Amino acid sequence: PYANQPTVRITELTDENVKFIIENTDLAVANSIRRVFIAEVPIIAIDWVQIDANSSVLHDEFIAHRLGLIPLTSDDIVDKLQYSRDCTCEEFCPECSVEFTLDVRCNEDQTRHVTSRDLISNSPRVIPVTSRQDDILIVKLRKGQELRLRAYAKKGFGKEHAKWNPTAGVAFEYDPDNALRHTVYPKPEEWPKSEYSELDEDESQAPYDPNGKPERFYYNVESCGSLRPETIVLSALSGLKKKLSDLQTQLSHEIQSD
Amino acid sequence: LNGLTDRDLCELNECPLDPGGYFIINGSEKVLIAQEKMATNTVYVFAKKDSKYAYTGEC
Amino acid sequence: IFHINPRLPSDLHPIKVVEGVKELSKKLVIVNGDDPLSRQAQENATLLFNIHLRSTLCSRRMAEEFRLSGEAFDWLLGEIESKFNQAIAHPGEMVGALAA
Amino acid sequence: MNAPPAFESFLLFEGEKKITINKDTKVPNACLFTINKEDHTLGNIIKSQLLKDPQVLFAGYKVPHPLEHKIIIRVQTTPDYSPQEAFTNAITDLISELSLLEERFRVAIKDKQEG
Amino acid sequence: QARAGVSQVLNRLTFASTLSHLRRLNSPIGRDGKLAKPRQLHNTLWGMVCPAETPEGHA
Amino acid sequence: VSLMRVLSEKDVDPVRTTSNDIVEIFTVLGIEAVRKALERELYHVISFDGSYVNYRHLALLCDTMTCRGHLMAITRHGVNRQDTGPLMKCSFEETVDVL
Amino acid sequence: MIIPVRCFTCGKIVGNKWEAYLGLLQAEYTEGDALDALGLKRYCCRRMLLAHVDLIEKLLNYAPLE
Amino acid sequence: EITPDLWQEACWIVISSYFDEKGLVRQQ
Amino acid sequence: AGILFEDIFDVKDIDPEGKKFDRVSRLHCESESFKMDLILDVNIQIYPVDLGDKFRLVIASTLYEDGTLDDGEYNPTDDRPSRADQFEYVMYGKVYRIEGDETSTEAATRLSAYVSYGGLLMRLQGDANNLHGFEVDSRVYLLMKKLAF
Amino acid sequence: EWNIVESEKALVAESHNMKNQQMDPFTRRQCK
Amino acid sequence: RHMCDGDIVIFNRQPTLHKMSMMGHRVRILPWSTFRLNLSVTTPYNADFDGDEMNLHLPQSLETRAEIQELAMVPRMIVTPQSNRPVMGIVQDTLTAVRKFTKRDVFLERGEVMNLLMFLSTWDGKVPQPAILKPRPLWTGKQIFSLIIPGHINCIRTHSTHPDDEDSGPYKHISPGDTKVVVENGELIMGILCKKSLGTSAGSLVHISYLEMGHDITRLFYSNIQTVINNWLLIEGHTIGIGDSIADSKTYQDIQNTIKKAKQDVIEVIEKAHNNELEPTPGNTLRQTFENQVNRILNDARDKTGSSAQKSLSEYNNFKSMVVSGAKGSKINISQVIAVVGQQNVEGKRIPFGFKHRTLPHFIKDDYGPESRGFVENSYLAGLTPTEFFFHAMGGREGLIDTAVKTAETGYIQRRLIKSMESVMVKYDATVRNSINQVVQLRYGE
Amino acid sequence: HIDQLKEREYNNYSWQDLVASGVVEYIDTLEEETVMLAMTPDDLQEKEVAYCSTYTHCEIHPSMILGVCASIIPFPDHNQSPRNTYQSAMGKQAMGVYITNFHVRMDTLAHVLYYPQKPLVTTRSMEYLRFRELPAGINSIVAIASYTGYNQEDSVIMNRSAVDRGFFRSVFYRSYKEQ
Amino acid sequence: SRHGQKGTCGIQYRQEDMPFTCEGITPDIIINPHAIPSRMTIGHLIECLQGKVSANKGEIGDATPFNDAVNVQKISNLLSDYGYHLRGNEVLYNGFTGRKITSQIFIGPTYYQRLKHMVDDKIHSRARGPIQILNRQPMEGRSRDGGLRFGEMERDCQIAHGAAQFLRERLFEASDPYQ
Amino acid sequence: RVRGNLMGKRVDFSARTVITPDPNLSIDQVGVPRSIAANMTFAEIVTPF
Ligand SMILES: [Mg+2]
Ligand SMILES: [Zn+2]
Ligand SMILES: [Zn+2]
Repeated sequence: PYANQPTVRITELTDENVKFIIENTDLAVANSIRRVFIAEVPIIAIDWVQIDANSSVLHDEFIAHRLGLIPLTSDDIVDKLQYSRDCTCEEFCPECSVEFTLDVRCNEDQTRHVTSRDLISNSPRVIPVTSRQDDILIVKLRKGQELRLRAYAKKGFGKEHAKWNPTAGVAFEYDPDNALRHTVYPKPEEWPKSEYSELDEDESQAPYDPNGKPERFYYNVESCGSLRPETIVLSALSGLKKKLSDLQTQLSHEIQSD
Repeated sequence: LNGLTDRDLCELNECPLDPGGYFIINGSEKVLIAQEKMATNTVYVFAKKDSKYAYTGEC
Repeated sequence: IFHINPRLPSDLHPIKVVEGVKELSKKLVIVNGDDPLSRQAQENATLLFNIHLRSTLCSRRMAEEFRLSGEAFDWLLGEIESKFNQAIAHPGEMVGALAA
Repeated sequence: MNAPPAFESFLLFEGEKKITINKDTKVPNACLFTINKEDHTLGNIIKSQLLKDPQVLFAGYKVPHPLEHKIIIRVQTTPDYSPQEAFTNAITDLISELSLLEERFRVAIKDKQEG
Repeated sequence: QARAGVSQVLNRLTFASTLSHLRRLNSPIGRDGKLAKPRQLHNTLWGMVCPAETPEGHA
Repeated sequence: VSLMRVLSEKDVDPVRTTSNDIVEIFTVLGIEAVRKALERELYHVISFDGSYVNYRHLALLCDTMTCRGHLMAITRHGVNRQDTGPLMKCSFEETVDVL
Repeated sequence: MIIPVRCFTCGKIVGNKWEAYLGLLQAEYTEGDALDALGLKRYCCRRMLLAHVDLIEKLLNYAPLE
Repeated sequence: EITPDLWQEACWIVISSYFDEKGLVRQQ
Repeated sequence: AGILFEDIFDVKDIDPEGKKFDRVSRLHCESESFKMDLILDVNIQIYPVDLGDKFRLVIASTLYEDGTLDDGEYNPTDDRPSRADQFEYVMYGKVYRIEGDETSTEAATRLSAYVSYGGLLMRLQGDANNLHGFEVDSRVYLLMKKLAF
Repeated sequence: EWNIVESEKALVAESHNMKNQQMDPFTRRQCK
Repeated sequence: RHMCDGDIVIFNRQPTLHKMSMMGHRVRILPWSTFRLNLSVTTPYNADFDGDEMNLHLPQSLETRAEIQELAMVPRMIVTPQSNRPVMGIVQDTLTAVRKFTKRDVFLERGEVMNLLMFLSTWDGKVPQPAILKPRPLWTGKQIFSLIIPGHINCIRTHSTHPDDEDSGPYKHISPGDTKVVVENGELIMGILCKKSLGTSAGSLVHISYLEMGHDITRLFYSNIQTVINNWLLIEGHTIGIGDSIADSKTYQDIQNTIKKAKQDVIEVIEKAHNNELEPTPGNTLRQTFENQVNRILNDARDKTGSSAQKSLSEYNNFKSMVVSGAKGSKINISQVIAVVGQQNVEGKRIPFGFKHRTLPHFIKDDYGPESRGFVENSYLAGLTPTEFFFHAMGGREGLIDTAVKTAETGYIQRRLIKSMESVMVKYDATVRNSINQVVQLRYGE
Repeated sequence: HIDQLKEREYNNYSWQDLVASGVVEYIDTLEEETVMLAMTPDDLQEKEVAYCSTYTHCEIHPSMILGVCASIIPFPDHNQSPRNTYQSAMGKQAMGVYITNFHVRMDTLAHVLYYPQKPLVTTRSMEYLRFRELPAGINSIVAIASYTGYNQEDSVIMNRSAVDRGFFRSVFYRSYKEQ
Repeated sequence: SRHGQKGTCGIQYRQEDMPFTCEGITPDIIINPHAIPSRMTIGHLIECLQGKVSANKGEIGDATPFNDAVNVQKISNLLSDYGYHLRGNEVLYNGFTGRKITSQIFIGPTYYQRLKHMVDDKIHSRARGPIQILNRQPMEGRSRDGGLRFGEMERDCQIAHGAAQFLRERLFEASDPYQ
Repeated sequence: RVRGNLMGKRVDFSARTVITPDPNLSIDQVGVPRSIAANMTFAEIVTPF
């Protein structure tokens, strides 16, 4: 009447993505961990743009839209800052936000390429992905135009908007050989073999298994550049644990109140 | 804009991609729909039945 | 509902069926009135339905294919009369618009 | 014009309870747990964890309407085991399993770097 | 007493719409006629009029 | 459409030889026969596509079109002739004329 | 009109790759090799460099002053 | 010399020449 | 007791009009002592069966030895003895038609029990002597076990 | 230019590999 | 006060052809701005959810609100008097999903069943006994669907793919193909559900439910059916693609052989007509009988190709599943997609000679061959010849013109029909009269 | 002629040269009835059963029968004619960059799309219709299925995250006049 | 789309709720499968398949109507050389529970359009708005803040309903009361 | 007059909006938006209950 002891094994650890395997766990836990990877991951991003003079050809809102999608590294800052909604002050305080500034004006004859490098941040560690590969092109200016503005960044998660979606794409896959028959191939010979498939090239799919549970769930969390993949996994698990704890506390209070 | 290079068109707040061929009346793009009709100077022999004539040589 | 189990000998005398069908043919009325024209019109209108009721409810078929019991047959008569009463055309219904 | 904001999916509104218990009348020892401002993330894991417990006769959630943020979880256990303690045990041991998974993943990462 | 719709406002909603409008025809037959011979795609309209592009309303 | 001169011919069943016309039968058989023929024609043309329409509606139409003895037309020349009322005739058509 | 910042389907940053894609197509590389030389494995992100139209140039042709 | 087989590419060069010389709205 | 029937069968033919579905097949089995037909439909996927195999089919009205006539509901948490402990394939259905060769004068000699286990059919056709325990609208089980012989 | 030369080399390759063409999803009219 | 949840309104679509076009609905506010309504209610309104428009009126008196609630409501107004059959039926993906859900080879675990029961507004709260206890508790789709059916309903229906030569022979009450729907005490026993049992047809399961049980019971039945079948479709899934349109590479050979045989036959008929051997069929001239023979030959060839294509499909095919379910499609659609499109007739005849004694300049004069008069030999999967493409465009234009003139004429016909029998009603004297109190029928409908 | 035409643009070679050389010819609707038109040059002339063997002309390309809105339709012959017509009439309502100098125009009811991608499959006819330079749509990863049920009777289910990233996000203008 | 498959967005789900392939590729649009057979639009499927093979290869494909070298078999063979099913079907996962879908969904790139028929420009309501001058009845048109017309057909349908009280209210109380 | 303002009129408390599927609603329900609901009114009589 208790849970299980899952095991973890990393197959490839890089600075762009991680391929780990979780064994001895239920499918629901795996799928929830995936959906938390995509939606419920704290991360800093641009959410408040004050435009003072925009003489470019694009719309006034286009600049803000593009600035909202520029990733910001938050390896050790997202855990420190607090949600702006729960702040106990007025104006975007640096304790709960990060300020940005952009002032570019094409003076020379050639056209300018306003990139993310022009975003001069007040904080040293909260900068766009340019540390260590070209930079995210914001807009193109021509002689006579200008773009002056300043924006503030805050913490959010993908459930609110896609700007806070650190993972590019999670490759979730379990049971490479169709052993549990969760999908029925009309013509198994016509399908290619999964990357993680242990069967030989002769047989098309593994035989049926009545008493068999889904295990050995594969992951390919791919970081966009803001948060490290293992950092994404740790943050997501910590957030799920916090949500579970809050739910338990609320349930306990409701029971005692009755 | 008769045979004018794209440079001037861009400088005159216009594009080289605009097909043209449309009048501008009171700041509104007006186009003349090509009407079709029956070809002139040609003899037509119809057979209208809802009348007193068996055949009719319209021209 | 009554669990007839059409294998065992049922307890339903034919006279019960006959008298029940006759009483039901009396209960279902369309042209109210004892007047001979009224009775003639009532017989003419509710003619096909009575013929079908007699054809389905017999002394032989009820004892060979249906095997209903007395309680089952009484419930059947009640259900038939209630459904026919509900099936009557409600006065004040715009049948011209419905037909159009 | 009337598209709802983005914060109404997770943030509680003033007066709205995070969890409400409601006993069912059709069968004994059956309560419906109604959760507010949540999705399948917080209901599917609890459903499966309840399914693991043999004393839980019934376990399953639903979403009354996808646009509306609410889930109802119905739990029915044996008469000698209330569903409140079943829910509490499921949450507690799921938390323990998640913490252990965290610790194992972390040690695996720290060993993978130069090792 | 004269015709109607000969000069229309050119629909500048997309380049394809502008292209279609500038090369559009219109028959002088009365709107919503009981007959069905002129509306039917005739065999002679091969390579001259698009057999697919046409409205779907009364016209 | 002759009917009349056809039924008199020998070796012709004078009981089942219909005419498929509404106005013709009214000058040969009678108004009730016209009602029956119109009912049959309506049922034939409505059930040709496999659809089904309850007979009560067909009968109600047939009776309304054969209520005044003559075949009243559903157009403005048969319904406005009935002594219904000036306010009802103007609604359908011929407003100023009937008023 | 301009390169998006992220792929609609996936979300990978593709905004910082249009200029590099043009350069790689410029030198000798063709599209089928340039796309995987840049690091685009999924086919969903490959439309961003193939299907995108660069209309910002025509817009910049209408310089406001000078 | 005649162009057997290899005609799909040469089929559209004449089209390109025609659309370059005469515009789409050339009739108006 | 509640044993409505008990007899050894053996399979002689499997989907003789060709397999229609992918997890169910017809089992045109025959008896060994009572000489009765059988058109059982088993889940070939989870319980594969090949020709020539023998099994001990026992139609029972209840799974308890004492025969307490369970109401009918899934209650996994039950420590009471169950007859299914010595069977590899148990099903639950409701007989719906008992056809026989009755006539107007003399009683039937051969009946045919038609039972539907929620979709899987079976016709236990044979004499009218051992089918006395079958009545229309009644719950029954299957309780088969393949014989190793 | 590269697309043009690609088209030409595709055409010449298609002309070269004229061994057999047995394909199911294709047909063409043949009157008389 | 503003409109709140629970109020009664009258949702209506702009063309009100018949009585099943203005029914009351209960209010339920939702964040986004789009009118919403159950898909079953879409068939009466004839809406298509493709940018349609539906009005929404609101009464301003408790009298009128109660009157609308008691007379014009969705659950009350399920059966129409025009054809005494249900109007609201399962005619969408739910129909195909429930058809596949009620097959014999459907097995569910405790988790899946136990999740599906949550979407039940009439569950008694007791888990049914599984159809297969050992070696693992497995339910069956029919057993789960039995709990969906309310009350004790008894009805018999036949499935779409029911062989006629099955009732006469043995296996009448035990169908190998899982047909012959039999329901007893509101529990599904045999058969696979389709439009014949759940759709809008006389004697359907929903019709029997409405006749026996109350209107609210039928409403709950519909809601439970949709809420269970749609949710299970997540686990099942339905789709369509190229893989469902490809043949087995032998059916192509059979189709090509049949087409060549038909071409040879029509050429022989043309040769006989040229040399004056084809005698005129009774009642028709020489050209008329020649055309009739050619059309019959082409139709026989098309039917043979379609039958060959159908018999060569697999149970996993999606076109076949969706056709046998009857949700959307037909056998002729599959025939046109795979085997062959067919003849592109116009004005009830073949393609005429628009030019001087030839359809198009490509074909030569006096070319009465099939491909030269509209017979499309290819299929939508293998492309079309430009000539047959043009002829198919001609046919589509003919259809569009017919649709337009119908949409112009049927409105006037309906207007004249409604305006001639507007005051006819059934008085309390149990007789049908009109505004002038003239008796039309002593009893309604005789 | 093909070699001389392929080197056009660079020197001076154009369609007038082909017309003057005597290779092409303008046949009107009235004269098209007295010529043996041929569809393709190679297929319909090699040597087979003697059909006419007297072709006088030959069409350039069969697909050229299509008009403006129909040409952008990929694989039109693989679809039924009414749906081709619906797409063609509905193409004129597709939004996007309707003209490059849209910021200078002051027309009423002007729509512009942020990221008008180009079709991943382009017909050889739209190369001249100028569609690729001014497209009116975005290539989306479409999965034909019935996921939930909100897409059953001619409806779709879009990705909220995609729309957040700028999926089919457009703008709406409305000009005014007053003096 | 470019084939006549119109429709309106029913609901929008986040990325976490959308299904996904063996890798992180969530569909952007999900149309009804039932719309294909009745409408007979195999060209849409062919476009999706060719878009997939083009995306995998990395160059725009050809969709000329009449080409004699573009069938389904050759495209399928090309697609099979990239680790994808030759017919384009792929295995998805339930976005909610994470279980594989039994039916292999057909997912692939496809070119979609957007029309100007927004809901914000069509949504309208009224509560005793402005009244005309000639006949004291509500105005007409969304811009003028007018009411919908209760056409004669609606009157006929209500009379078939026998709801005379509702008809009276609708024609007098909420149209033009006057003494 | 007769067909324009007597047998068919223009009515207040009306609305006209696009439609979408929603199987989660019963056959007798309707998914109205918030703007139309707030714009609309229903005259209710005051009563101490
Ligand atoms: Mg529609
Ligand atoms: Zn602060
Ligand atoms: Zn992508």
